[PDB]
Amino acid sequence: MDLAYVCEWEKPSVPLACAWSCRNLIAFTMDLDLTRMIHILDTEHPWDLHSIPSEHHEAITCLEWDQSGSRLLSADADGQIKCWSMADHLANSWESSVGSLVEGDPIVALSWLHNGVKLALHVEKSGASSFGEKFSRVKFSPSLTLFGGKPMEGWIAVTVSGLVTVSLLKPSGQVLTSTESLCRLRGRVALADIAFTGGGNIVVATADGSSASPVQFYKVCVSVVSEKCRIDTEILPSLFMRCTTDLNRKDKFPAITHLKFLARDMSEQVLLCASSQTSSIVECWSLRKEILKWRILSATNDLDRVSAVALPKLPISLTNTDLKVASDTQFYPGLGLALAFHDGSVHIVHRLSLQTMAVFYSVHLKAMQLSWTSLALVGIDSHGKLSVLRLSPSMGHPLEVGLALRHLLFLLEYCMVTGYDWWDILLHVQPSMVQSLVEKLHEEYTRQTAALQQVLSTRILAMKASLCKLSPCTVTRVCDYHTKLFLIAISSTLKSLLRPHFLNTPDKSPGDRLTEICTKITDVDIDKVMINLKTEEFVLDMNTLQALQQLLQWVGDFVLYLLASLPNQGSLLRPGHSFLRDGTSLGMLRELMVVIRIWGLLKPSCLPVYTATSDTQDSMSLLFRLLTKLWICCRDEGPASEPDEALVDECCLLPSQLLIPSLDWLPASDGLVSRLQPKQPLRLQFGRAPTLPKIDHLRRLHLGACPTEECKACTRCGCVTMLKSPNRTTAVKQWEQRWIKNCLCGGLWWRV
Amino acid sequence: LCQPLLDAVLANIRSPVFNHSLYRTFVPAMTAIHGPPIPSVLQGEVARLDPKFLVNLDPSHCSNNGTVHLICKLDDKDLPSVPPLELSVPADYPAQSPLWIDRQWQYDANPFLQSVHRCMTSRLLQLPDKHSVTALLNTWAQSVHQACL
Amino acid sequence: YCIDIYCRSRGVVAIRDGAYSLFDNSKLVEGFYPAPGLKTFLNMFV
Repeated sequence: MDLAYVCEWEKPSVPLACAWSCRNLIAFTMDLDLTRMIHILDTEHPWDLHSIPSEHHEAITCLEWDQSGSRLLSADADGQIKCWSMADHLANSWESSVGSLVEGDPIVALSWLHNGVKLALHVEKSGASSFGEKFSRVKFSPSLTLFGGKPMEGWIAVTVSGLVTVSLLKPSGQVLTSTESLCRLRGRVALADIAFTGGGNIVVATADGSSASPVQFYKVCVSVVSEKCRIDTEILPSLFMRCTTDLNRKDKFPAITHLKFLARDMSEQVLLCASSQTSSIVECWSLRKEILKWRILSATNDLDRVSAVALPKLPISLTNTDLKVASDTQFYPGLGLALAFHDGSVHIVHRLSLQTMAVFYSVHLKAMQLSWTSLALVGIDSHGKLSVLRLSPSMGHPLEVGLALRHLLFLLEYCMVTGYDWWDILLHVQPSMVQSLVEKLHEEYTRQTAALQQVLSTRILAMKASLCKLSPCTVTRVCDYHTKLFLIAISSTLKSLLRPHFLNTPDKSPGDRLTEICTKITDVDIDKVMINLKTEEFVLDMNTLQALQQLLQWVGDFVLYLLASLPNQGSLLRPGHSFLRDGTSLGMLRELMVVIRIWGLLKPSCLPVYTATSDTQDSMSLLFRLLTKLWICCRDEGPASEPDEALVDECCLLPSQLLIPSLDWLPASDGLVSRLQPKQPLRLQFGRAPTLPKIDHLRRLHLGACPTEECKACTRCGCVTMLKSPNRTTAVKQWEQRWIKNCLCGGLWWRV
Repeated sequence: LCQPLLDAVLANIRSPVFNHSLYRTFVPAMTAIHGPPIPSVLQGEVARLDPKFLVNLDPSHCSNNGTVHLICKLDDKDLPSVPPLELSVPADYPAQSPLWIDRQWQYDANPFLQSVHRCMTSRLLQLPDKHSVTALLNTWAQSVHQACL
Repeated sequence: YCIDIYCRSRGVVAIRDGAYSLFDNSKLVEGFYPAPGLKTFLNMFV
């Protein structure tokens, strides 16, 4: 794997920590007092890293990320398991809140309690047909499961001296903390890990000493009973014998440098990396019913000592039939175990044989965490660097391009269903097959069910755009998709404000009535006849109308622009394409034009103010005439004769009758991807943008030359919007509260 | 005639949509008619001196911290060689007089030296409120010379 | 007659007929009438 990109800073050592989110946010401790600071990274925007003070007191030893993103847990070696949430929703402005404390050091992984949804990826046995059978739901249970059947949030944390801390998080917002000893014989737990056993979440807390002591697994249930947390422990089959203390090579591997359950939520498989000074040996173990007892599932030849172990995070079915077709189709991602060595190398492991799948002979990596699709790494280098290495779906094997297509399509569809993120998949998409991926996405979106297509009718556009940012043959299409997303948004927030009084007789919503009349019945070339054949009882209180002007002026300026671009003046494919030529977006715009006419007949203020050349021309009527002509030409399928000479004749006059405005376009930037290289790395700096490759896009409020007000910015969209909702107390709250979390693409906000 | 725009603009300076109001009303027309748009100061004074006053920085102390000490030793063929003068600059200098280091351990023995000291302390006391290293060293030269009388 | 010549990006240089008021098409700006047929000619050299 090549470096995606690697960025250092400008410039004793303590253990580091990193945690890659469900979305793409990395949180690494980065011990350079800025030794105790948590760094947050956007991973599609390095060079802007937020340094949370973290207010801890000893080394931040365990970091961990909520299964939903949106929450970060950091425990020190003093005991403050502190929960970091997202201050008014913004990915670069974290805030400290409810946590807990026990003065011993939380040395074992802080775990985040398991919601019921586990996952399943039937990998290539069914990487052909549909979405339900590709990505299935396994029946794992929650921890405490609820009062009423939906999991309770919380965090287990085991400390040296073998305490446990459950600390449930009540929906009320206050913690219910508890503490109880693992085993009555208190003992040293130096390296330890937590994972969750499917049956009712009887979560198992493995805990070893340092050397030649058993690894001593345990069992801890959670027991909300009596309005106070309760935890009950029972020992489990202990496992001595890392299998290196019996080969009569006695002390060649004293210490245990790592023990990590092969996957959280996948207990009954543990990885044990013994080591020494310049030596290491890793072994997996499996708890088989024989009485339960552990026995080696795989062991590795002597190795240079391991510095960091990173586990796969993508759910993959280990069934024999599935691994068979994975070996055939070479869909390697899930079957990976990233071991990082002191010499400088990085090896991937088979996860069931612990052979070597790939190497990166290339200062070692002291903290390493895989991505959520097994396509990226994050190596906090010892000197202070940070690399994002690409792990190819097939470990460098050049197998045919259709197969790479099927691999990446399967992963992207997984990311569509789970909604996690797809920046990693974007790291690998070559510029050659972006068009083909988009075509296969079109297919696999049409084919599915006509029910799930609603779930994905907003993520499909985002993935289409993020793909089309590659492949310089199709950069023209990203602007139009991010405009179609905005058009859909406006249509769904203006067809939802109607609120009539009448419901005349039948089931016909005012938006449904809008659409049915506009499309089916009155394809009249002239407005004020569409206004006639409609109920004029769309009355919003005259305050929200006035607040709606900054948006309706968009739909106005966009109709004007789209109709202006018909003569195709530009030599290249312009930035209004594909909205011409057979779009239903023409129908949507016509609906919005009719409703704007009806609105403005009530309050003239909330109309699109066009700067006209002729004084009394009724500009809206002319634009509606042009739209109707274009939509009549583009409704029925087949005719490339839409630009009938009359229509282009009318359109080429439009600069003479109005002033073609200048719009933002909302890719608003070209992200780090589509810039990296095929192979070459990209040296970066923290706080200094790569030197070379003001519109408030969600309120359409012009910030001046300089902004003078703070503003967030979508990480993937490029959008920029004002942070404090600068409109008056009277402001449409169907918009500012729609984007207050994730923006229309679906990406987090970041402060400027 | 400017009063209408004056009070109009002054009316809404606070509004957070003031920039949008300014842009909406004006930018269309304006695009319609106009188209698209060591303290290193002491280094200087030490550089520009007269050759006779060869000045180096004190081997004792660490000139690194705010004030650099100096060990300057008169030369000049006309004069009589005397004891060195150890300077200290209050890094806030200029507008800060550079201290002198008084010591009878230097001058006590002989008459020429004690006369030098008398003349030096008097003239330095006279020097006004704004001494620059050049002022100290010049005063010292005049003192040596006047003691040679 | 008062044609007006905008200079522009790398090469081009624009030629309007300055008499016609930019914000109105019916009005002739102050005193100078429009030049009939200039569009044809300046196209002839285009």
